[PDB]
Amino acid sequence: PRCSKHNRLCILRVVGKDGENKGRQFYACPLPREAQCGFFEWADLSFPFCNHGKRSTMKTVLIGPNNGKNFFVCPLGKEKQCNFFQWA
Ligand SMILES: [Zn+2]
Ligand SMILES: [Zn+2]
Repeated sequence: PRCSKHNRLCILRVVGKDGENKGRQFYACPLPREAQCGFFEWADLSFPFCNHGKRSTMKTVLIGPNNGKNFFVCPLGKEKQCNFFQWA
């Protein structure tokens, strides 16, 4: 997706704050903090559900052929993560 003011591909940011949505990913304007439009669109509205019944979180590969691809995992923290995995 792209913001509306600028027709530019959004970045995927993570809500780094406190509340019932810390860690939830959202598409936002890709420009520097200045000139950045106020675009904001929750990214996980179409993500798969992990085995807990919760919206999965998207990760990227950080060297081989499948470098750069996206996948989905349980969003709860290694200690309590379920075993859900799915390629995007
Ligand atoms: Zn923008
Ligand atoms: Zn889970």
